[PDB]
Amino acid sequence: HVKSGLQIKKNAIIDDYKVTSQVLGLGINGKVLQIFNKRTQEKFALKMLQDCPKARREVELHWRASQCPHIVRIVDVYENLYAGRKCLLIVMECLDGGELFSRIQDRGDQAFTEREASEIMKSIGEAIQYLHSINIAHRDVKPENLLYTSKRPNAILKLTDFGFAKETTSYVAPEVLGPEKYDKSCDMWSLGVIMYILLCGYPPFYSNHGLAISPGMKTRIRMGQYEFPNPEWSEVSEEVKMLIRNLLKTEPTQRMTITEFMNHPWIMQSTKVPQTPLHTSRVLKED
Amino acid sequence: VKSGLQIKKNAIIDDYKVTSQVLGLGINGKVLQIFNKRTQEKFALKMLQDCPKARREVELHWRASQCPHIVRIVDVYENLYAGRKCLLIVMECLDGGELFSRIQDRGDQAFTEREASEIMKSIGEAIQYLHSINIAHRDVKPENLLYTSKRPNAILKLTDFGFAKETTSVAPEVLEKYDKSCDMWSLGVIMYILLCGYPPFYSNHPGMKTRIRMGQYEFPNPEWSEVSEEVKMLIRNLLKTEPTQRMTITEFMNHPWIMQSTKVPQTPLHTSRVLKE
Amino acid sequence: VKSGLQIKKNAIIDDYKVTSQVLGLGINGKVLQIFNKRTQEKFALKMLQDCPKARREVELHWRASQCPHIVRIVDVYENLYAGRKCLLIVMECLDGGELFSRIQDRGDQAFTEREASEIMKSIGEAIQYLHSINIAHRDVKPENLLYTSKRPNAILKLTDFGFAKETTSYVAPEVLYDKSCDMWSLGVIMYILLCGYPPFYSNSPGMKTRIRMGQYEFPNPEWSEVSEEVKMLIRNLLKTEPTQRMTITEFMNHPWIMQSTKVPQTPLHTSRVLKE
Amino acid sequence: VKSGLQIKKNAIIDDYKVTSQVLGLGINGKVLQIFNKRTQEKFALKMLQDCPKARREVELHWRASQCPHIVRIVDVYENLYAGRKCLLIVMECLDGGELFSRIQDRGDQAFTEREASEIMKSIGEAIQYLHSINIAHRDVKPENLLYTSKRPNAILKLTDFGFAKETTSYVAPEVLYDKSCDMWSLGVIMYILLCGYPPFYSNPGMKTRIRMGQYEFPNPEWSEVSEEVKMLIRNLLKTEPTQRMTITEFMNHPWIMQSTKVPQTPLHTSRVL
Ligand SMILES: CCOc1ccc(Nc2c(C)c(N[C@H]3CCCNC3)nc3ccnn23)cc1
Ligand SMILES: CCOc1ccc(Nc2c(C)c(N[C@H]3CCCNC3)nc3ccnn23)cc1
Ligand SMILES: CCOc1ccc(Nc2c(C)c(N[C@H]3CCCNC3)nc3ccnn23)cc1
Ligand SMILES: CCOc1ccc(Nc2c(C)c(N[C@H]3CCCNC3)nc3ccnn23)cc1
Ligand SMILES: CCOc1ccc(Nc2c(C)c(N[C@H]3CCCNC3)nc3ccnn23)cc1
Ligand SMILES: CCOc1ccc(Nc2c(C)c(N[C@H]3CCCNC3)nc3ccnn23)cc1
Ligand SMILES: CCOc1ccc(Nc2c(C)c(N[C@H]3CCCNC3)nc3ccnn23)cc1
Ligand SMILES: CCOc1ccc(Nc2c(C)c(N[C@H]3CCCNC3)nc3ccnn23)cc1
Repeated sequence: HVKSGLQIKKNAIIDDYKVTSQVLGLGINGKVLQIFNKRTQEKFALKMLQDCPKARREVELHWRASQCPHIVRIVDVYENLYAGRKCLLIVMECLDGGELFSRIQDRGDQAFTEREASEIMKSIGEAIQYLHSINIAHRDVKPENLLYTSKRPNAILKLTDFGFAKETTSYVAPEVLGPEKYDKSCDMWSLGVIMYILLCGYPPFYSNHGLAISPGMKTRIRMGQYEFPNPEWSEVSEEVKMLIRNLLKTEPTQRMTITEFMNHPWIMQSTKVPQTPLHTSRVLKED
Repeated sequence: VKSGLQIKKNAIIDDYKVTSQVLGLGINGKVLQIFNKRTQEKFALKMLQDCPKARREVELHWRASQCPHIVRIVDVYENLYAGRKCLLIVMECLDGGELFSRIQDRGDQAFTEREASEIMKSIGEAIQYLHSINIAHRDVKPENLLYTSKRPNAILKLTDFGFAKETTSVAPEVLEKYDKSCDMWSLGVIMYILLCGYPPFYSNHPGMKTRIRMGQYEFPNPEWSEVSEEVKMLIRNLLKTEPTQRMTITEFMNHPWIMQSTKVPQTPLHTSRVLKE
Repeated sequence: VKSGLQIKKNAIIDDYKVTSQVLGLGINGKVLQIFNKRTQEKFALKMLQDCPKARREVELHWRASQCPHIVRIVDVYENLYAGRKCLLIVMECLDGGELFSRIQDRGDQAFTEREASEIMKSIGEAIQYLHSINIAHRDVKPENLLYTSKRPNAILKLTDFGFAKETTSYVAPEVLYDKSCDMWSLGVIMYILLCGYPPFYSNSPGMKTRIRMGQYEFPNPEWSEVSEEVKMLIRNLLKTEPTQRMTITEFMNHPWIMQSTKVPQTPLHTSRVLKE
Repeated sequence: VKSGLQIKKNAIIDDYKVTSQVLGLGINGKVLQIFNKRTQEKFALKMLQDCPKARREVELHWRASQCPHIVRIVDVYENLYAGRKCLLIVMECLDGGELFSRIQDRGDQAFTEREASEIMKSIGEAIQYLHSINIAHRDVKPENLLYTSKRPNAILKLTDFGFAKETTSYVAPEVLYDKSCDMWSLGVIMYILLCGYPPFYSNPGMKTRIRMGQYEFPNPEWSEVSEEVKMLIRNLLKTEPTQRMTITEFMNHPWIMQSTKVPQTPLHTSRVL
């Protein structure tokens, strides 16, 4: 019930971890680097920010969310001096099994099934449900930020990267309590996009000639123009399509909420959803 | 066309046997029974210190008064009391007690699903009038729904306009924001309670505040088991988290469960047991 | 890729036989007929005193003209008139009358729900083009829906961009209301189409009430044989909460607008009523 | 030189037996007793939602804590609770009850004037420390004066710093209203001590009688109570804030400074109370 708060360490991180001058330099350059504990040889990941207001917010919000085990665990935070400047060094449990879609795509010809889609969506949404229950919107939930702990077949999938996260707030109706300004609802848009990609292998909005954002692509996003083409959507439920339809709603306030998402039959009873085979792994493997 | 509000300036005791000590509780913010001098018939008195809010309250409540589902104001006095200018509102006396406490005093016949609907239809009548003239009540809770008398044929009325606001300042949007919609939230909560006997959100011992914010609530068994998905869906539309997703009072009033109370089954509810106990 | 608006600055009478009387008329917001001099072919003229709002309209109308369900601008002129700079707009001449004028020059042949559907899809096509290039018309009423001619294959076009606005400054749309009232308008027009009078109407502070409140029914006789699928669709377009309203994409993908040849040919009181 | 405040970050439950039945209660204002895990010794717990207001309280209170007439802060935790961030303040447990709570239980006529003086000296010493480090408590009311133990000479202590403000950022002092609030309150309290009811009350015009500063020293109650005291009270209760004496002037007031020399006449306080 009561959760310990963030103690940012001030000692040098190289005390506790074999950090090189090499990786450390890729770190400020945004790279996320694998480093090793020196007591144990256990491996971890290091993300490096320059101590600034935004960086502080990231660490604080991520620290809160770390309680939930579908979110990547922060082991320690350092505030050290590097290149004269002061910066935050975040050490996480190392997620080593790769990005969500990489796993799926490199696995043939073991089909991905709709049921694996549902299980995967059930656990992302659990993470989002936790974040919204404490008034954080992640606001950057994309495939690049969902990684598997290990290649182990039972690896668990975790949400990463909180540099866009925001506190959603500083007979009584809910709005009466806090601002309604809607960052929580784009986490919901994002679930929609991931769910969509999981069932077919490609996103609902895309570029043809590819692959940067198209002006065509932006219009289609803004219009809300997408379809459920054959061959890849033909065995998928109408119930699943309707669910994607509610999440990809253009009007944010028309969008389903995480509580409604989690109570949806398809999410709530993954283990009952058919193991209908999908084109996801082929489409994905085909790049 | 209805009459404007005329605040009477002469001392209220010119006209009502008002104790000086009723006046003393009156100031604390108590509604008090008082009597006419000619008629010797009983009325209700609440007292406000004259200020912009009180002026707003009398003003909005007065306009609302045309609706008979709203407690009637007999007249309004502006008197000096304890040195200050302050507002004295005389109302019809609502002698029936509050919505629930009535419902829990019971045992003869069964409080049925149909009684719930008829009740929700009349609170809805009140709300629909308010909103149609661009006032939002904003404090529609049970303690503000009183029965006229103790007769079975008592008529339920809405009270306390201390939080009311004008929502006003072709597509309907070209001709307000979020005030009207919490009246509908409230209708949701009240309707929920009318059907089972407890509220949809509650403290079991910040959880409750979270559950409201997330919109986590059940339709638990046993007591919700006889209620249809139609009624469930209507409550779901009202308890919507995002205000703009909520039903408007016009849609509510045109919902078949409300519009056709007649046609709704007199199936027994657990409301009265739960409430008593 | 299509060309930009090149506003001509030469005297318009160099090109069209425009009389001083029509210029005077056209100054008063009347739309007038003129003729090319090379060709003697027929056109429509409307005159705005040049000002930033007049400039907005021309700029937006030009953009939308790309789409053939929008009246075509053929030339824009900036000339002096009464010593004031002003804009003269030459459009394709729409000669088939207003949408509802044609329907009520019918009886007593049927006007069916299916034809209703098709007309609606037609207007919808205009609105879809606008929105997708971020323009809201904001004046979609019946008298801005004129037909090209009275030939059987005349097309219905949207006119009058005097209230038009740019709606504009794994990523949500709200990142990359005007449009939503266009859609309230589709509902009004659709509602009228299916029965022959408006959903809200004069009876005026009382009518502003009925609008704000959403107060309208689907009375009989006239709505009795009309399909529930339609009534639901109107119910969404006419929603009081704008964000609750359906979008133009969602409108064009609706089975009633999409698959017309499975909306029944059920006859409507529309022409009979429009007449009376 | 005393140590600064070292807000701990580990679960408060690593150290104390904070049954989750207390959190949700303590989180809305209740002060709950808890126990140190290793010593089982009991303590009190106050929980604030972590904000600048809250952080101000802990800091000012930590500073006041060196004065043994302020309740002592044992330590302060910062923890996530229900995903919100909040400060957990662990104090020495004051288990003797509210100052007046005890005086009630006195036997009619037992509580003396000499006692009242000794108490006011005692409350007085707290105010004096606060003001001398530029803190004004601003909520010195009876329910914030609690007794340590129940022992006969258990020491009385000022609690609750939720309203405390720093009264600041040949020379004249002014060249360097909040403290004067504290001195009014010593006045009301001193008054209650001597008769058993306040100078302002109802049987409201009570907001006029304060503004007008109209109160009496009614008999039978006030009849044998000295005049130098009545006069002390009349300064403190001055309507005009600048007219009130300071805490230094109060600590040097003979009735305060030399309680020894003040006679033990009985008051109707207990009975009345
Ligand atoms: C030799 C490869 O070195 C590795 C090995 C494993 C990781 N793990 C990982 C990586 C690659 C990482 N990459 C983030 C980069 C930014 C987008 N989201 C993914 N973030 C996290 C957070 C916790 N671990 N983790 C990173 C680098
Ligand atoms: C039937 C539609 O087929 C298409 C046609 C084109 C694309 N384009 C494309 C594809 C195939 C795509 N695939 C990503 C899916 C998620 C993993 N990374 C690859 N991502 C993007 C981003 C912008 N476009 N784009 C995708 C699917
Ligand atoms: C013994 C007579 O005491 C009475 C008798 C009847 C009433 N009636 C009543 C009462 C008790 C009353 N109470 C409000 C108090 C504040 C909460 N909402 C209800 N408001 C109104 C408005 C019109 N009447 N009425 C009040 C007191
Ligand atoms: C049996 C369902 O579980 C619960 C759980 C908690 C409660 N709580 C409770 C109950 C029973 C309750 N009941 C009142 C509802 C309004 C009319 N008078 C009774 N009001 C409130 C407000 C906050 N909680 N709370 C009641 C039932
Ligand atoms: C005798 C010729 O008179 C005509 C003949 C045809 C037209 N055509 C027409 C007319 C009558 C016209 N009238 C607008 C007037 C303002 C309301 N919206 C319709 N607007 C347009 C735009 C393109 N053509 N067109 C106008 C006048
Ligand atoms: C069954 C209700 O019948 C009525 C009664 C009155 C009206 N009023 C009216 C009617 C009948 C009406 N009829 C047509 C005028 C020509 C364009 N389409 C609508 N237009 C307007 C515009 C403003 N009001 N109004 C409409 C329908
Ligand atoms: C639940 C156990 O019962 C106790 C036993 C002792 C306490 N002690 C106490 C209590 C009751 C307490 N109560 C505050 C409540 C708010 C008014 N000021 C006094 N404040 C303090 C500060 C230091 N201790 N202490 C509180 C509760
Ligand atoms: C000789 C006058 O005797 C009275 C008569 C009435 C009062 N009223 C009253 C009394 C007796 C009073 N007594 C409390 C004093 C503080 C300790 N708890 C008891 N407190 C308050 C607060 C507001 N009024 N009020 C006090 C004294």
